[PDB]
Parts: sequence; C-alpha cells; structure tokens
Amino acid sequence: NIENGVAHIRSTFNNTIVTITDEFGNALSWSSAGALGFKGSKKSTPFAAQMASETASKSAMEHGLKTVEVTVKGPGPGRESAIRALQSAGLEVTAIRDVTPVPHNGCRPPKRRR
Amino acid sequence: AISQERKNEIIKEYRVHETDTGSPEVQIAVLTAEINAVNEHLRTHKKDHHSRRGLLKMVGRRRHLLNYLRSKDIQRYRELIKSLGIRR
Amino acid sequence: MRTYEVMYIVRPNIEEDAKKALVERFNGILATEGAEVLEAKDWGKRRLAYEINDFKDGFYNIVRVKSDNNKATDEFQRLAKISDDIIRYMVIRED
Amino acid sequence: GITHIDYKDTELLKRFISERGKILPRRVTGTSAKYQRMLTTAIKRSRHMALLPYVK
Amino acid sequence: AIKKYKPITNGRRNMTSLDFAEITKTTPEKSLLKPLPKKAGRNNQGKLTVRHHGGGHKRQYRVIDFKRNKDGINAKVDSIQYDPNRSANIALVVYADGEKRYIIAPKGLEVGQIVESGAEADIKVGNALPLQNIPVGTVVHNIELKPGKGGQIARSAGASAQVLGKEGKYVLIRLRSGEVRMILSTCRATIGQVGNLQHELVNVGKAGRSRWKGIRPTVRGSVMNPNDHPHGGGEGRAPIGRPSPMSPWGKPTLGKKTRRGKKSSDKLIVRGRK
RNA sequence: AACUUGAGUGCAGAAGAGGAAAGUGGAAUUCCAUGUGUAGCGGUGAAAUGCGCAGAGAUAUGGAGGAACACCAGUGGCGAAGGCGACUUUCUGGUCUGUAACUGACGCUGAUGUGCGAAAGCGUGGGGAUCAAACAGGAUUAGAUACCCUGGUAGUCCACGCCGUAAACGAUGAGUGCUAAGUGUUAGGGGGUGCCCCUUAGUGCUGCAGCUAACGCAUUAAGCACUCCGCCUGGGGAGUA
RNA sequence: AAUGUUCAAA
Ligand SMILES: [Mg+2]
Ligand SMILES: [Mg+2]
Ligand SMILES: [Mg+2]
Ligand SMILES: [Mg+2]
Ligand SMILES: [Mg+2]
Ligand SMILES: [Mg+2]
Ligand SMILES: [Mg+2]
Ligand SMILES: [Mg+2]
Ligand SMILES: [Mg+2]
Repeated sequence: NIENGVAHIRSTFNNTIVTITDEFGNALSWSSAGALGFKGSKKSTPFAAQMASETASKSAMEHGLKTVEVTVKGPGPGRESAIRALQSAGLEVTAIRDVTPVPHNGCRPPKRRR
Repeated sequence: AISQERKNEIIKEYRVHETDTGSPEVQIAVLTAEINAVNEHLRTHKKDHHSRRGLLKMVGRRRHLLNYLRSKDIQRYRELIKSLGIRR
Repeated sequence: MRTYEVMYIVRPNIEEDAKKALVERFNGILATEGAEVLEAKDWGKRRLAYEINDFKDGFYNIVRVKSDNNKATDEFQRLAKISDDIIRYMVIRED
Repeated sequence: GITHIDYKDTELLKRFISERGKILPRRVTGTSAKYQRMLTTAIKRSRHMALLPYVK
Repeated sequence: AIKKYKPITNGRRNMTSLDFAEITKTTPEKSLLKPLPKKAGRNNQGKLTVRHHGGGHKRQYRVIDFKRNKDGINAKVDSIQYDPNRSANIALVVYADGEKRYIIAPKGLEVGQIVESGAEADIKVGNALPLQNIPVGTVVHNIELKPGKGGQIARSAGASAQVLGKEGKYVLIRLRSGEVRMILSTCRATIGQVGNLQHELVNVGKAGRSRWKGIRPTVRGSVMNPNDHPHGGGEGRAPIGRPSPMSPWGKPTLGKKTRRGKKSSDKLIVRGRK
C-alpha cells in the first residue's frame, strides 16, 4: 500500500470510469459517475469528470503516490478534464499514455443505427 | 508446364530442318505437350476453374491448325497423327 | 535451381553444447540431396522487437541451400515445428 | 537509385516505418511506387521474424 | 467412399452399403484366429440380463495387441483386412524378427516402416510411442489409461483425442466426446487418426441387415399391458402420464445424472460434456 | 502459284490482391481459471427489461476456441465476367513491351449445345467467436406486428453436390480501319543530361470538329464506314395462365 | 439523435 500507482481510466459515452492501482492491478479505490448520482446523460460530462478524478484520487488514504501515469481507455468526451482535474488532489502527473484497443479487422461490428 | 529446354527437346524433333520453328507441324507438338502438361494438373485440382479455360482455349487453336493442314496434303496429316497420338 | 534460404531462432534457455548440436543436426537434414551451405551464420543473440513465448531473446541462424528437386527443405518444415527448440522459422525462395 | 531489399536488412526499413509502428504513405515519403511495393512485401516478412515491431 | 444401390426391389429402395475399396483381402491367416462362442446376453446363470441380442452371423475373434512391446524394432504393413468384431479396420504387420501380429489401422497407409515404443522415433502416421514424448497439438488414438494395460480410449472408427498440454506428472488430454481428462504421463498412445471414416454413413435399409449383425428387435414401452413396463396399457393409445419417462425397472430415464458419487476419478475430471 | 502488312510460333527482358493445395504469425471480441476490490455496470431523446454482494463492470496474469487480415492502399494493378488485399512454399493460366528468325491468311462473328457464374436458399457432413431473419422482454405512439434497447435460433465458416437468378450497370454487344489539342497516372522500350523529349499498351479529367430531343459523348465516341449475331413495336392485363 | 395522421366531387 506504499506510494505507487498507475491510472486506468476509460470514458465511453456512459459513466467514465476512473480506477487507480499500484504497479500490479490491485484496486485501491475505483470511482465512477454512478457512485455520485448522475443518471440523465450527465453520466458523461466534463463536470462528471470533475468529480471523477477527485473522488478516486483523494480516496488514496494508504498510498497518496508520487505520480499517476494515466492509461487512457475509452475514446469519449471526458478525456482531458479527468487528467487536469486529477492534479487537483496533488499527485504530480508527469507522463501520459493512450491505449484504446484498435482491431485489425477481427470481428464484424454491430449494425448501423437509424 | 513445359520448360524452355524440354520444349527444345520436343520442337526440333518434328519440324523439317528449316533452323527456324513456328511451323504448322511443330505447333501441334508443343500444344499437346502443354495439354498433357496441364491435363495431369487438372486431375488433382478438380476445384480449380481459372486454369481450365486456358486449357480449353489452346485446345481450340490446336483444332484450328489440325483443320488447316487438310488443304495442302493429307499425307502430312495421316502419319502426323500416327506419330503424335491424337484421336480421329 | 531454386535458392532456398531458411533462417530460424533457437531458444535462449539452453546450454551451449546443445546450441552447437542443433546447428549440426539441421545442417545434416539439409544435407540430404544438396546442402550447398555457403553460410551457417550465427548472427547472434539480440532482443527481438517484441515478445514470444515469455522469451525476450533468441538465437538466429541463417542458412543458404541450393537444390533442384526441392524435397529437402520440407523435411525441415515438418521436423522443425514438432520440436520446441525453434520458436519461429522461415523458408523463402529466391532465383 | 538503390538496389533491391531483403528482410536481412536490419535498419534500412526502420527509417520508413513511422515512430509508432506503421508504414508511411508514398505521399508522405516521396519515393516511387514500385519501391514501396518492395517495402510492403519486405517489412511484413520483417515483422514475421520480429526484427521490426508491431506497435510501440 | 460409399456406393449406393439402385432401387429395384421395395426393401432395397434406399439401402446404401459400405463399399470396400482399400481392402487388400488376404484370407485371414491361421495363426491368430481364436474361437469365439456367441452368447446372447445371458450370464453365468442363464437368464437374460441385457435385452436385444441374439443370433447374428458366426463371428471369429482375431487377437490383436495393444500393450505394444518391441521397442526399436520395425514393422512392415502388408495388408488391410476386414474385421467383424469392431468397427475400425485392422492391419497386419510383420516384425524384422519375423513375428506376425495385428494392429488397428490408422488413416493413411498401405506399406511402410512403423516402429513401436519409439521414444526416439519420428511422429509419422501410425507410429506409436509413450505419452510425454508427444508435442502439444497432435491427434492420437489408442490411449492407455493405467500404464501397461492395453488402450481403452479412442479405438472406434474414426475417433481421435488430442493433447492440450502438460502438467509434469499428468497431461490434459481432451477426448472425443468433449470431456477433458487427466491421464498418467507414461502411457503408450498410437499417433494418428483411426481409419474407415464413412462407417456411420451407411443406411442399412432392410430389416435383415440389423438382424444379421445380431440385434434382435426391441419393443416400445406404451404397448405392453401394465405389469411389464411402467408405461402400461391404456385404452387406445395413451400419453405417458407419469411425470417423467421411465425405464422398465422403474428408474427415470430422461435427464438424470448417474455416476457413483466419488469413485476416485473426479479429481481427474476437469471439464465434462456440454 | 507466290508475297506479306492480318493473326500465330521463336528470342530477350518487364511487371501482377489471376487461381488451386498445405504451413506460420500479430491486433481484437467472447467465454472459462485466480489475484485486488465494492456498489453498480450496461442502456438511450429520456427510461426500463437484462447482469450484480452468493463478490459484478473497471484490471493483473493465463488458458481455450473461431472469424477477418488495421498501417501500406492510391480515379493503383489483375481477370472474359462474378470478383480477388497478412506472410512463405508447391503446381498452373493469361496479357504487355522490344526484336525481327520462321509459318504464309492459318482470321472475324456465332443460331442450337457446351461451360464459369455475387448474396440468399436446399441435401449429407463437420464447425460455432462476433454478428444476426423468426421470435421473446422493455420503452414510443391512440394502436406499432416497426425504426430504439437487452437477449437470441437458422444462417454467416470449410469440404463435397445442387440451384443458375440481381440496378450480373459504363443501365452503352463483338471485331477492324480513320478525323484538333491539353492534362494527370501505371507497366515498359529507345534518344540526349539522379533530370529534358519520341512512340506502344492500358486508365482519369478538360476540351473543338461532328452527331444529339436535350442533358451531354467526344482517339477508352453516343463521330465517320463495313461484317455477323441478340432484342423491341403504346401502357395496364403480364414476365402471370 | 424525434413525436407529429388526414383534406368529400371534376
Ligand atoms: Mg394389448
Ligand atoms: Mg407399474
Ligand atoms: Mg383416447
Ligand atoms: Mg398410462
Ligand atoms: Mg447448409
Ligand atoms: Mg436487435
Ligand atoms: Mg458488379
Ligand atoms: Mg466511362
Ligand atoms: Mg401491348
């Protein structure tokens, strides 16, 4: 529980998830818009990101680590307002990563909406 | 199919000694060599179809040239069939 | 009449006498009907650019084989897969 | 004018992959057409023997 | 392949026999035929235990081996011969010592050198060697279960299990029916896929060609008057009424898992049928 | 009888997702295994059905299994057409350029037959990962059998065998000659100094002459000539009896 | 990214 952390966030169009962990994948304190009472498509605002990175980041209480090293899953509208506002708990962002799973034409997508 | 020199092992052995091929008696030999070159291949690939019209087209031209040599003398045609075995 | 180049990797976690044993057997497999081995090159251990089989390193070997009847290298292509000292391999023709 | 390219060439292809791990287009690089056909049949069998990576 | 019969007679109309193409029929040679009496499903007392057996054609048991001895000693496959006992074909080999014995036939072979117990022997078709020497991914018939006995697994016409991987004292081999079972690491296991592939494509058509095999006709439940079968006689035809279908000896027969609790193999079963 | 321009055969080289048969690899989806963790994930215009403390989704490792091959990739190439795009090997068709050594009109078109022929469908087999008719559940409206969402069977996948249709479309049959010019591009071949102009073959645009009802086509003709075949004769009724 | 039907007789 001692002073480390990698940041795994995703942001689809619904309920941008923030979950910070250690060098392994062990689940310090996950956080969502859904733990906060956002349901009517305020599940994903940049204001929903404004209370996303805060209530996971400030809920360290065992590590309070030195850097965060974000890994950006989920191409969606809550990206950079969850990484600027991650700094508001005082954690010293210094290098960012963007990992969204790009297929190589594996499985055919679901059909087009109308 | 036939290689270069194997074609050379079949071209010189039919035509008259003109030292220049492309005769109405040497083209039949290399065409039949190309047929039974490829017609053994179509035994093991009975799924293939783009190879088969290349077979059938040159069978067409062979039936043209063996129905051109009629108009000159049949004595070329008769023993020319008797050596390089075709039907009819 | 067909310049078969083969090249293959050997697992890093062996002992060196077995490493110079595999280069002796597989250049005898190619020695059946024309070896023509102009280079048995131990172009050595590097870090290959990604990871395979939890092995970060590998032992390359570059072999040139010339032949006509082209039966020979398919013995290698059968027998190299079934073993597990060779994580990847290639044969490639050139004329 | 540079001669033909095999996948034993360790680094000659690396100047023509992007920094991330993808090919450059002919529009971006500015070579001929045939040369980059030799690139696209060269660098893929480079990837098959792991001399050049997929994704950084 | 199979050959089919032109409908000339109203029994023959749809019957399709197996056509014997690869057979190289010698008269089955004298030194291995062992005399087999029929027995029609009546045990040592004399009363009928399992039903539906009876007078087939008079068969003759051909002793084949499975506990393959003779390490490092070769064999030539002479001829493929028909067998009436089992469903796969059989094959005769001749050792270089000069001994004759049968083995069951893999998919493709007509002559050649195959060796047995070949711990250093290349894994071609029909080649047979102990189990931990096999690389992962191949197919395999004729598998032992306890070492040195003679295989009980994948001997039928066409079936072949395959190795998923290893443990160190066991492996994880997955069978034909979909189970995944650990077996002990030192077991003979003949490589390949056992032959005679179109055996279930036959369509025997006549009533007699099940009666020649030795299968007497059954009789359904809901025709018997109700002291012989629980779907007893009703007025007319009758729905089965009782809240499941049942066996003649009063057990449920439609979806009731029956294996004896523990019996010292459940720690080996990894994944059952699906 | 001969000749050689039409078409063929030789010689050199040049390309190409043309096909058929084995083999190898990477990204991704899903479902199993176990770590950490706890109150929701997912969902739309908004919401619910569905999954969740018995331990979800987010994440760490690992396994299994099938499908398609991001970047290159482009009015780019190849095939008669449908079409074909990871990589290597085995077999094999076709066209282009230059060259003049032969053969000396051997050619064109094709009535009936003979064959190839997307996608769905059918038969006996296997395979089943994502999708996904019928259907089932929740909203929407007055009702909604629909568009929306959560699931899901056939099928989509491979071998063998049928069916033989489509906006199978440049809505433009096939062959051969002839009449301004610019302008890209692909595969070559010669001339003069990595660059500058000569012609052949395809393939895009802009454009006179000419035809055209007009839109527009215009050296890849819908222009000017010939040769052969297929087809129409007002729309409904009808591609039906 | 909508929830919106119809207009008796030439
Ligand atoms: Mg009765
Ligand atoms: Mg009773
Ligand atoms: Mg009744
Ligand atoms: Mg009853
Ligand atoms: Mg089907
Ligand atoms: Mg749906
Ligand atoms: Mg089309
Ligand atoms: Mg056009
Ligand atoms: Mg009419």
